[PDB]
Amino acid sequence: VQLVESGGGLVQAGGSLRLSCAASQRTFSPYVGGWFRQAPGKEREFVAAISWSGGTKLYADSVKGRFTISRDNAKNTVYLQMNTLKREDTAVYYCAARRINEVLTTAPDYDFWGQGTQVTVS
Amino acid sequence: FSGDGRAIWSQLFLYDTFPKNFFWGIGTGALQVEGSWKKDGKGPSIWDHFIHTHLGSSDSYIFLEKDLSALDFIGVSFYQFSISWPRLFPDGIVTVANAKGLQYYSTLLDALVLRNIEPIVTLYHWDLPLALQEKYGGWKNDTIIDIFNDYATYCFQMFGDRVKYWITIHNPYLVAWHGYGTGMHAPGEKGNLAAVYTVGHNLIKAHSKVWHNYNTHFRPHQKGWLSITLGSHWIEPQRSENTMDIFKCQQSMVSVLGWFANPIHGDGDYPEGMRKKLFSVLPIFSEAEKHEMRGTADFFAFSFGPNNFKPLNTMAKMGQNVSLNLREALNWIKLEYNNPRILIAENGWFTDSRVKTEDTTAIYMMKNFLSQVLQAIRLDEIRVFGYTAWSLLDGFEWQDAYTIRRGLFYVDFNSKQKERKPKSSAHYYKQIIRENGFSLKESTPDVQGQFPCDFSWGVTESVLKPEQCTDFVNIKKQLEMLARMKVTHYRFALDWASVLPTGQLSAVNRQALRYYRCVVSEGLKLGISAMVTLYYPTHAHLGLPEPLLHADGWLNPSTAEAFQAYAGLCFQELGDLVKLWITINEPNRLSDIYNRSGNDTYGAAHNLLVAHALAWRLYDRQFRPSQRGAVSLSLHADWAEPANPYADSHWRAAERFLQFEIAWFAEPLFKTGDYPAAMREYIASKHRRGLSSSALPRLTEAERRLLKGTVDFCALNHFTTRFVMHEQLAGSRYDSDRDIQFLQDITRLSSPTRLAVIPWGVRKLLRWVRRNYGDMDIYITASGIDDQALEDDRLRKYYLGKYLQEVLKAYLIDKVRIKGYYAFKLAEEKSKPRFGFFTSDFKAKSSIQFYNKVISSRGFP
Ligand SMILES: *[C@@H]1O[C@H](CO)[C@@H](O[C@@H]2O[C@H](CO)[C@@H](O)[C@H](O)[C@H]2NC(C)=O)[C@H](O)[C@H]1NC(C)=O
Ligand SMILES: *[C@@H]1O[C@H](CO)[C@@H](O)[C@H](O)[C@H]1NC(C)=O
Ligand SMILES: OC[C@H]1O[C@@H](O)[C@H](O)[C@@H](O)[C@@H]1O
Ligand SMILES: OC[C@H]1O[C@@H](O)[C@H](O)[C@@H](O)[C@@H]1O
Repeated sequence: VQLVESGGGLVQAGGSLRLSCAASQRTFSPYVGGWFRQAPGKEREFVAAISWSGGTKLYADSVKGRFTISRDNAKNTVYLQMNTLKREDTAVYYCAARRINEVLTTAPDYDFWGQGTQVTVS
Repeated sequence: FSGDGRAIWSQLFLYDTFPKNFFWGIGTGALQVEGSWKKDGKGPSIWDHFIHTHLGSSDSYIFLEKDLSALDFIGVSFYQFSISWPRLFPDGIVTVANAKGLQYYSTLLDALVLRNIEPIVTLYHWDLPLALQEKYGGWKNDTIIDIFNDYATYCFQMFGDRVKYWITIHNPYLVAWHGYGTGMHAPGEKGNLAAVYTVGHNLIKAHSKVWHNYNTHFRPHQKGWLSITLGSHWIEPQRSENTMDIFKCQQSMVSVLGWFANPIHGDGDYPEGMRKKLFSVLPIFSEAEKHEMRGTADFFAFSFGPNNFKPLNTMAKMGQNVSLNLREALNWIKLEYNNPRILIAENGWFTDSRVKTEDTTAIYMMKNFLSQVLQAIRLDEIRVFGYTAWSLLDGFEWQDAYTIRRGLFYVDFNSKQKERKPKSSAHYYKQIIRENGFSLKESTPDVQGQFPCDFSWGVTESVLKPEQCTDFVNIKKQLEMLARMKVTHYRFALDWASVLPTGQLSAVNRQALRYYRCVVSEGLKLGISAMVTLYYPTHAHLGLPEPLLHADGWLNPSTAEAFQAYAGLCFQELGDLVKLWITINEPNRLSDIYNRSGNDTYGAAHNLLVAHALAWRLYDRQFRPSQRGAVSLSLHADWAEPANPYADSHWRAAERFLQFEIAWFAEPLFKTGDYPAAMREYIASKHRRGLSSSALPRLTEAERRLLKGTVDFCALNHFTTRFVMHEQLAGSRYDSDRDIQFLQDITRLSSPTRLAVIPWGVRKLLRWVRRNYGDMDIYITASGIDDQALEDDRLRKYYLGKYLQEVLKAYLIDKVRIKGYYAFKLAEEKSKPRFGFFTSDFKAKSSIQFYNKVISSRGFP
């Protein structure tokens, strides 16, 4: 599976962005959609993940209440709505996918990764 | 289609074996058997909370190897079990899986595959994670639909490599109805009408979502099948064929099974009647949803057991009568849902918890269910392809807890080891699987060969009432019937009271003797010899001359002296022509006349024994030298087998039945001159322990000398084989002293009056007779079967062919000195059971030509 982000970019503090990850699979199967983020020289940080049919959603505590993860299986897309952005949210955001339908929070649990997209809060 | 099932409320069944590749299995549910409700990170379920607030397990979670051994003993092709959702996902949502729970189910699946046992896995057998009930309201909240699909997806991914049969929900009707209607099941709401039907709706949508998930993402590479287990009762009209009552039976079935099956197996909507009556609270399927609900099951999985019958508030009966007729329920499914493939996903009954391993009643429940399934397959062409016995082992039975047992394996819940001990039903079901149906063990192939050239081929009649010899019109019609048969011998009985109205020889009715002499002499003109029965008592006709009857009958020893005088008169008047004599027909089944006490039965029988011996010794001294015939008596001699062949007390009861039936008279007359030891010891012991007041009177050395050795041959009336069980009965009658109850075996062919057709029984009898009494000549003086048919009597034809094969096997193979076979009986009377070769209007039945063919061939060469 290949994962492709979009929706990143430059936003003013307190503003909002919607990231999306479109998956392409040569053998379309279920997967957990995840979002991670990384500042330069820092370790990769869990943001949000969503189970296949959307019954389970997890969020990092720094992000609870501001970010909302969702999904549209018909379009093979996972979405991250980011509201009330803070300067501390500035980072490269990576979408990720995990085959087993178990919503985990650490990077080694995710088998597939996108190229990353820059989010900048000035 | 909807409504078609209403039609169900409006030969010879020779099948023992299920179709080739029929799928035999057994089932458990996780809550019932696992134990370890909080071990290894398992989260609580609504049942854990419900048990702890409203109300030592099987411990399958820690004793997995003991359950696998039980499965090996049974020999099933599949094992049905459920995954405990909170054992895998303690909070229901698919956050981190409990690793020890995953390992348990994974180890189980590996062990089944290595043993060639197919898993059938149920995702939900009522154990909803408590966290989902408290946070959302459980199945009341339609967020459950995606939460349940997430759980199923994980299960398809972790286990579906190894699992080809999936059940989403076990019996959703009870989840909604007892969970929220009656309050008998977790979570214990009662009277909540809106929740009952909202819960039902989310169960159906959850099932459908999971089916489409499996169908699109997993079936292509895992190639399995998924269904849902729907349970129901059966029901019959409160008045025998009342159309309004039938209409209400349909409504009762629609309200339990139709509620979930119409959306899933039918047109994809709720049944019409329900939509109207409940338009209030029944949620609505959109037109798109209807097309997505129907066809979401790869086969019809059907549950038919005690959870749909007990307690009484489980179903709306509409005033009608509940019924355990599984065959009719299967036909209703076939009609309503258009002949689907059917798995019986649960079937069984229950016993009280005090029944440990000897569960006779479970065997007979299973016999009945399995016979109904076989009928549905063979006669109704219902596509049943497999059968789940329920359950593997005793466990926690919901609101009934541990007061009932449903396992094929007994578990002592007060022992640490919880060893699984096979019950009778486990042994029985094990043999069902080995033979793919009902046991043929006692059946052998047809043999080829012939009876001796001088074998006596006979037909039997009972008492002939007296009326040139052609004067008597009764005789003409007897001759016309015998002339249509190829018998060499004719057995009939005289009427003692007709011959000797006062009992005294000075008042002989010589017209009666002339009639009987005409029967014999006219028979001889046809080439047919007579076997004449002197005394043929029946419950309706005791047959004593009135002055003997009023002098206390067979309780008066003088009655035996009068019988000796009667016998001598018959020897004198008929014995130049008659060379075969039966003194008394079935004196050992005339314990229904002196039924007052055991002492009465034993006393009368003693006088009958003396009667026979006096007549025999008179014949032997005075008539044999000039007449050179032979004299015996006919013993009622049905065979007996244990009802439960896995209970040692039933093997003992079978041998005790033969003691009280046959040896009672055969031991004194044939062998020792005294009653059988087993019978006297058994009665004494029951008397010694204060339970019977009966005594079997001691026989003087003189009376033993009178009785011993007084038969020229062994004559046996054999009709059937009884199935017997031991039971300490109350009272001091004959039937109480012998401690025996009878069961009917539905899996065997039987007659309108319930006589079982058990052909190998006659071979077992003939061995038992020679084993205990030596190599005497044996005559079967009566053998037959009632048959409702009037011309094409196929049951009699079947009976004749199979019993005669076993007689010839006794002769050719076992070397029994069998010298004759008399078929019972020549003609039937108008309002009696139809045993006759001829109807009451003297019309010939089709079995005559079959019997003539056997006689002509002297068997089956
Ligand atoms: C249907 O159900 C009722 C039971 O409620 C049956 O009626 C009973 O019949 C038995 C004899 O078989 C009587 O001893 C009871 O007194 C009857 N009860 C009542 C309330 O009448 C009825 O026979 C059943 N079977 C049918 C209709 O075929
Ligand atoms: C279902 O669950 C959520 C709880 O977060 C709630 O918002 C919703 O109203 C619930 N619906 C019910 C209980 O019918
Ligand atoms: O009918 C003739 C018979 O009459 C009986 O009353 C006598 O006892 C017999 O001895 C005799 O043979
Ligand atoms: O019953 C057969 C024969 O028995 C004899 O003892 C009688 O006295 C004969 O007259 C008779 O023919």
